[PDB]
Amino acid sequence: MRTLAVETSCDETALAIYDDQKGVLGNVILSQAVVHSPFGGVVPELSAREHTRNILPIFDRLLKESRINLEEIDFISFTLTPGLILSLVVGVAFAKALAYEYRKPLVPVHHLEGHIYSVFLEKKVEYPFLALIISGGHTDLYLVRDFGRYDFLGGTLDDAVGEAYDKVAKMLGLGYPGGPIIDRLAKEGKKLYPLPKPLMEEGNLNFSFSGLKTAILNLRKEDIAYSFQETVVEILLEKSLWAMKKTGIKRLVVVGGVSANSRLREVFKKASQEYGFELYIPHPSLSTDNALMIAYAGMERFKRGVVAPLDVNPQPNIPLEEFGRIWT
Amino acid sequence: MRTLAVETSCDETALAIYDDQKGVLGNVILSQAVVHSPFGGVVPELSAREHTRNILPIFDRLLKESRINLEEIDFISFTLTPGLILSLVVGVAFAKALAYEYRKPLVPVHHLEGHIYSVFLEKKVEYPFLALIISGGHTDLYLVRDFGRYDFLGGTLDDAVGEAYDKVAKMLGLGYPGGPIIDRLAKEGKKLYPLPKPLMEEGNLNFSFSGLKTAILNLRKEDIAYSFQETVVEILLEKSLWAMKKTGIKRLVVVGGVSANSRLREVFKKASQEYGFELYIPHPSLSTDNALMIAYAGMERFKRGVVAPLDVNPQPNIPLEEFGRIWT
Amino acid sequence: MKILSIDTSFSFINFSVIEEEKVTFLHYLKSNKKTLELLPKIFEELCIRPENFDAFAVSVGVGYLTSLRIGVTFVKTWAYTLGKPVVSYKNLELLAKKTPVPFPKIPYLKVGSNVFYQIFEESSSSEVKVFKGEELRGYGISLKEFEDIKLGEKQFFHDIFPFSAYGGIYAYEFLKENPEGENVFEIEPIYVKPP
Amino acid sequence: MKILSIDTSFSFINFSVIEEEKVTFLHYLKSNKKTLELLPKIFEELCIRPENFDAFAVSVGVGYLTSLRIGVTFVKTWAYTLGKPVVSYKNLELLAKKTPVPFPKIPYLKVGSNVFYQIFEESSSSEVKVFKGEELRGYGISLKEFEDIKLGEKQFFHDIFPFSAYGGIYAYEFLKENPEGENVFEIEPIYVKPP
Ligand SMILES: Nc1ncnc2c1ncn2[C@@H]1O[C@H](COP(=O)(O)OP(=O)(O)O)[C@@H](O)[C@H]1O
Ligand SMILES: Nc1ncnc2c1ncn2[C@@H]1O[C@H](COP(=O)(O)OP(=O)(O)O)[C@@H](O)[C@H]1O
Ligand SMILES: [Fe+3]
Ligand SMILES: [Fe+3]
Repeated sequence: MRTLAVETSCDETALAIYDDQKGVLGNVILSQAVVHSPFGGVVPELSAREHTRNILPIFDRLLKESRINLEEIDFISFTLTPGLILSLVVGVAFAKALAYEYRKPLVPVHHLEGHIYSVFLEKKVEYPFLALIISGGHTDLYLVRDFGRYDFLGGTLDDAVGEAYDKVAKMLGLGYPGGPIIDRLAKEGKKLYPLPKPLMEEGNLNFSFSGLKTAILNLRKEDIAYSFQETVVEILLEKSLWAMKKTGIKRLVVVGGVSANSRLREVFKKASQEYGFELYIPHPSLSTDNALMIAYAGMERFKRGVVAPLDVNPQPNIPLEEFGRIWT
Repeated sequence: MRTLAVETSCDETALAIYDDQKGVLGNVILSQAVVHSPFGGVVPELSAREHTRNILPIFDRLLKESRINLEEIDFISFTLTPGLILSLVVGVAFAKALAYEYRKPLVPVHHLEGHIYSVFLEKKVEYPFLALIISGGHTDLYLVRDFGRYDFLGGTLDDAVGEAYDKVAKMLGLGYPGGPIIDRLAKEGKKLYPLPKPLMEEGNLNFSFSGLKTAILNLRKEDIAYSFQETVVEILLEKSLWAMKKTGIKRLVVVGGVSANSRLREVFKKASQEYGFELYIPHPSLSTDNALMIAYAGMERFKRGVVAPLDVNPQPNIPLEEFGRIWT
Repeated sequence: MKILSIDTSFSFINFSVIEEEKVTFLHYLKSNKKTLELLPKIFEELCIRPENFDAFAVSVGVGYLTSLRIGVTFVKTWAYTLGKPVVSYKNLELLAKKTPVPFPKIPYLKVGSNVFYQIFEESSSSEVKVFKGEELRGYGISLKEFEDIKLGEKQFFHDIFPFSAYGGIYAYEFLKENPEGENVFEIEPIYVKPP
Repeated sequence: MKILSIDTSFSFINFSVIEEEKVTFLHYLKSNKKTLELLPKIFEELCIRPENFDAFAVSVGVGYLTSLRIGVTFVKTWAYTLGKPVVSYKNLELLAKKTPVPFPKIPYLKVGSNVFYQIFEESSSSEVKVFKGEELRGYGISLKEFEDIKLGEKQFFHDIFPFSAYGGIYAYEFLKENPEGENVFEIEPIYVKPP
């Protein structure tokens, strides 16, 4: 079985071809970090224009590298939601263009569903399992009981972790994508100046990070990165440990772009060794947005007999739990 | 069961409503004889314009007289062929207009098929039977084995009987519809000046009439009408007797506008009394073109499960035998 | 109000829906099929239902007479049975009024072997004439289909001029001051020549 | 040659087929549905298949940018994969060239809160500007949809002006002298304002 997958939910144009017997047949991505960097953020209209310019050159590269014919693709997988609606429609337009032209089914995927299944590309995870999703705009815990069956357990009450890195990096004047800059800079710190905890009670599975910017101002740049990162990663691990104890589930999937952080990976790996739970974190190239994870979740949905009609329409934010009920 | 029937094959605009339990519910006809009379014939383009002007007023009269609702009609019957193509399309357009508007089936009828079933309105004829069809442009003998199953036995090798009346009436300077004028004038004749027979051999079931115009010129106006009519009706009876002997069939249907002739009716009735065969001739109002006979044949075809598609197209001349094979 | 407007003058058959004084639907097909092959199947394919309309509009030409008779019969039948108003419209009139060239305006169309034309001034117009080569004063107006035919001192050819759209907009305007429409029994193709 | 021409500039989405240098098909629908709700379902309903065409044409506006991006992506994808030429076209240019009023010609269209206009002379034209109330010299040209908006000294409003038809005729002419068409990777909506 074989799918061409399309991801344009945010600021990466990503196409991939995945075969469930042969594995990856193609994988091309163009980031828009260069063009959004003068704004300290992602400008929606600008992102839409870049997707429109870049999607055809990327496709050309995918076809030449993979040497696959579209006639050999069984179905087209694509990110329907959530994301920047103006960018989403470019990818959906391209997918439906190909689907109608080649008479292939359409299979929608939720973007966070892609992140969950990003680890399945290397190893299948037994159900049920916990998923910690940590991206630029999400910091969520879900209990995954089956494909399409995601129970929301908690999420951020203010900033997601990725945004917190961005604000701390800007606040230190360093550049924007904040995560990788802090990850690298924190290796120098050594001295950890302690930081305050949120006001919610222990055992709550929700997250809070934006108050650290208050304590950062109220306070050795490499030690600043070090102390921020250490507090943040420790928050993530504690909430996950609480979630495993509350649920009884000793399988944890950690995904999203912040799952590429090298110190996060140290801490969760250490915890899996000391506590005896199973941990799945993807290769760093699958932590950040890619179409291969979309392709994998598309396979799962297609194999259950679910396809979309030709008039299927993207939306900015369908919640993951609702999406899985609707689409499987 | 109930049908609205539409007939516009030549120079009469005819609509009718027929119920197979209650009989005739409506019947309206407008003749174009007045407008075609200055031409000694039927002008096609002119006929098409008259149908277009007259079809809606006729329909209005049909609806007010009958007091039927179109919603109560089960299917629309209509003459598809043969005829003047420009006139045919007006009736077909009107039928398909109503059929699409009221979501009713369409049931095509061959015009000579209508003439055959014109006698069934008064009495059903057992199969098989012979049909002598005598109109303005046809003088045919058919062996009817079943509805839709018409074996061609013979027809005119030059003029049809109706045309022969028209040429003889004009040749005498009298007016055009020739038949009724000669029928009435011939009652005065008394003295029958004999006329020559065609050159074909006895027992042949084809017809010839145009050579009489040669002998008419080569020759007491009321005796002229009388002698022409007597020769013509005698030809028709002889060929029919030959057809019954050739086939073994002692049931004869005589239909078409010339079957309204009062002397024809005398002669065939006399022959049925003397020879002992069954004869069916319609009321004179059903001899000439009407939509009731179309309605009856439509009932027969609909009851066998045959309907036409929405794009059905009229044609100038599908032969009766071929038509019945195609459409039942 | 929602008007179904039909044009069967030429092989480029077309129909429009008019609402809020504007065209909200137009379907235009150049086809070698017979008019009765296309109607009413093409309506069923496009889910066009006569009971869904408040009013109807139809071209009376100039155009091919048998396809005009067919289209006019479809529309009269629907308008009469549904008790809805109907408005007729003239192709050559629309070509003159909607083309902003100076007067005199010479709209023309070809039907069979005849080039029919009509001469419009600001305040008056001629009868529909048959073109016989004469040198005409003024500005010819026609369709790209007839680009090879030159009338008048200069010519404008419309790349496309779907009569059912312009006719339907006109019908909408017409029904504002004359909401009863035109007499449905009297709607007929324009006949330039006799039979 | 047979060209599929598409226009997604406005809510009156439309597409045309061009053959023998003329429009043989046009479908025009004013709809409040989202562009991706209509495409490509509306093609399947009308049996329009990209492999049946020798070439493609698409509007780059001016128009609503997200629906332009969608339509341009559909067309670029088909043209690139089938190895067929594609030609872009500009709405304001077509409105000026096809409207026989005297120069200067001021075509204009409204997108959201902006009235975009462009000034054409016989031999030159301006950039696409944004209208701010100024008193303009010359003849405004627009659509009946925008009849309430007055630019220039006099105005002409087209009852209907389906850009995909005029754009497809233009594309046909274009491919006669430039049969390779335009670079498919470079086709993009016209952006008047920055992000
Ligand atoms: N090495 C790293 N350390 C910390 N955060 C990182 C690292 N690499 C990427 N990130 C964060 O991941 C986020 C992007 O994740 P991704 O899932 O691709 O984004 P989204 O799905 O939100 O568009 C960015 O906020 C970035 O700062
Ligand atoms: N009383 C009559 N005597 C002889 N012929 C008649 C008489 N009445 C009608 N006809 C003939 O019938 C013909 C019309 O028959 P009909 O079947 O209505 O015509 P068609 O089907 O050919 O249009 C005319 O030629 C007419 O002369
Ligand atoms: Fe992501
Ligand atoms: Fe008859």
